[PDB]
Amino acid sequence: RRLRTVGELIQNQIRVGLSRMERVVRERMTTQDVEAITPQTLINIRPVVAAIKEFFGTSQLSQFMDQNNPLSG
Amino acid sequence: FSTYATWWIRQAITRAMADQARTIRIPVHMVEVINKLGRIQRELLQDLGREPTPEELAKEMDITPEKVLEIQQYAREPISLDQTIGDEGDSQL
DNA sequence: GCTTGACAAAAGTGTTAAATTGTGCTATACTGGGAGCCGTCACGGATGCG
Repeated sequence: RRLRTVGELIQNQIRVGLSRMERVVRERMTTQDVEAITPQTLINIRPVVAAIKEFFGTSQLSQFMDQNNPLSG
Repeated sequence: FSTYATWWIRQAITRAMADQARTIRIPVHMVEVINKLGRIQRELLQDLGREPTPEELAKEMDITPEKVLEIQQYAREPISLDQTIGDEGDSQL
């Protein structure tokens, strides 16, 4: 049994978001000219930020802090 | 034949999505405005770096900011009435 | 108490101009998806593969 820390949990969601971004990049890569094409045009950052926001606000692991007293936190 | 067929296939797919992708049906002439707004916002986010404000979008689209706000209100999607508020299979919305 | 009369103030139609919306079209060539899959755990009972 191993332990996924916060870093690894965030890394997994970053990986998923980047996979979706890469799929979008693949879709857009072969749709426009090959000369006047720049990373900005075919790079959509929405999926990664969406995944990051979803994990923090929806994941069961990301929890509302217990602030009854310092020991609880 | 493919060159002519692609136009019609894309048109039919997009029109069907516009007419059938939402529980509350929005006419095509409003879906076009919403898509334009989304594209402009996506373009602005890259170069501005921050979140574009309603007034800048309104100016870029040659419309009043109140119209932008109204479009954003129309963009809302109904939520499911069968959720899991409670963190367990005990209570729904 | 019970009427008549002269007037603003609202309830109703007519007709236009305007806003909204429903369809159609765009001609380089483009031709079979992608999410998979995570410790019960026991119990019967039906299914289907050989």
